[PDB]
Amino acid sequence: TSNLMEQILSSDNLNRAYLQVVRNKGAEGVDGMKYTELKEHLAKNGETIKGQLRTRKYKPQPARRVEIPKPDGGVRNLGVPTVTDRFIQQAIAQVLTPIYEEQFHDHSYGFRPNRCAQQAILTALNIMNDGNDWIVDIDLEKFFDTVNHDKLMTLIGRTIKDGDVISIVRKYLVSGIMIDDEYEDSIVGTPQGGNLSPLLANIMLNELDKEMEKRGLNFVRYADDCIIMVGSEMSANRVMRNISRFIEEKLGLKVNMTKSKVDRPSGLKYLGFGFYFDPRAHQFKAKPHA
Amino acid sequence: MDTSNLMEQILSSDNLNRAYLQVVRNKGAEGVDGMKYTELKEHLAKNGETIKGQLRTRKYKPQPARRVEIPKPDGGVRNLGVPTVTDRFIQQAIAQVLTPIYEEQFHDHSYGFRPNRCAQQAILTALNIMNDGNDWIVDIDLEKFFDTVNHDKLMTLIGRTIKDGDVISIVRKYLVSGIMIDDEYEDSIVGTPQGGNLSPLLANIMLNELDKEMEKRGLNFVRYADDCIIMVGSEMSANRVMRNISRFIEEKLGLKVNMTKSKVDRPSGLKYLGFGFYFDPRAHQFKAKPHA
Ligand SMILES: [K+]
Ligand SMILES: [K+]
Repeated sequence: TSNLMEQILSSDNLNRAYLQVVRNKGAEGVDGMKYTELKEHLAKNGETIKGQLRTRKYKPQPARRVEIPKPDGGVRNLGVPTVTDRFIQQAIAQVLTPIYEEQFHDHSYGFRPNRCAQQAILTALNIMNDGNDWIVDIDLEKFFDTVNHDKLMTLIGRTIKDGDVISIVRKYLVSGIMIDDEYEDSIVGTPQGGNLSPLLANIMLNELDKEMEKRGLNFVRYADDCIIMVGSEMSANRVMRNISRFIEEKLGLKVNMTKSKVDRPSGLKYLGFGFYFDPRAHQFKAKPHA
Repeated sequence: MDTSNLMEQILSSDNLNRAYLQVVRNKGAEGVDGMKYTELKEHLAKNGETIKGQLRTRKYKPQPARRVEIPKPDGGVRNLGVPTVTDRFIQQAIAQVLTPIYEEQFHDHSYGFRPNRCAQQAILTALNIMNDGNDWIVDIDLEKFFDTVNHDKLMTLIGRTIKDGDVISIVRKYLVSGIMIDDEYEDSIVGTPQGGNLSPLLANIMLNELDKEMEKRGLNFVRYADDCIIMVGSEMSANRVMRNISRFIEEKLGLKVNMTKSKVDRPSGLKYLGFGFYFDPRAHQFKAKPHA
């Protein structure tokens, strides 16, 4: 992974990145450029953009902060990169994703190819129905509002040795990329925050998956939303204290001690799903909660 | 592969053990014999050797499926056929050797009751096809697969791949026992189906013929069990696809199309796998969410 930049900037990879970003649709960035204007924009400035990326002279535009009304009356915050930056981010992620997919845990389902929130629900249900119905529900503060940039780029540097890639990735951190949490409202759609930041979140949170796997804990995780499932409150209280302490001391993330809870499946809301026990089928099941 | 001696793999100690563990893990309602899933191990300890002897000699008689009416989240009832836990155990043992065979034949846009696949994946694939411009929905509605499928036609199709006569025999008998598709997924419910783990595979085998025909015609589609939607770019193209595919489904597959509920529609009027659809003008894309 010494010279990944030319792979990212290859004719095939950029052509695939353009087509994918056009298919993604999504709202506009601060420049107001819609997805239909990207082809003409790249036909005129594409080579200039490639040259700036090669020399670390490309200036990413700041993400546009938008407020999207939620179906429960509330509002959610979203940062929308320009369609040019979403194009570049997709080009970077097309190269970084195959590298990091072999590292990732099978119970991580957020923003990964061929994975979705419904799989996380069914996997959690199978674990609950095995007798692990004491839920350690650790609530984390927003990942990109709390993650340390230098700590995140250092961890990425353990796998990615191309300095030019490290540079452009860091510049996108400061641009304000974040995690589109539309999935929490049970809405199925294409995320609008670009295709780089969720991978960056999975890289850091993969450290939590590895720690939980070493401790033999059963879990599922979707982006920064994880639940751990154990067989008793005794083990649930111990896991709650050990994992939260690991998240803050080793990962540098922030645990919301007010929203975090030890619970049973009946009172659990996860990824927009509610859980209930079916006495006819003799099993816990899930469905979208109101 | 060589499918002439599959019954030996079905009745092997490891396959039956994995089948027993999976069925106990699935739990589910009881069959006509009233035997609970916690009573299977004792039952197999006593009669397991006899059962496999009967299965080896085509002398095992499956019990009929227990017909149950399940109330739905809001409104009417739901018909469900529950095999006995013993028959669920044998069906799982059969499916464990047949599923890897047919997984090599199945279309990538078939998502019902398949390993590492779920309804949300069908929704997202459909959304991507709609957002590419194919937002005219051919919403063909099929009568219940196992209420209309011809048993001879289905077994003849299975025999094209499976050459083991003992497997063909026990699978046909399970068709007669009344296995069917647990359509709990239509209510957006995520959970373990109760209709056994053999009938969904058998329905996918027959409907795989529909997938190959649609792929041959260059049609964009997603399918979940017997619930399929086809997406085209115009209404005139939607009417011709509706007439051609419905005729193919009935004349070439022997299944029955409900002409009343089938319709050519737009995404906003589509209810599919418990999801409704709508266009987001700020994101410039169709999206989906659980309908009321
Ligand atoms: K959580
Ligand atoms: K349909």
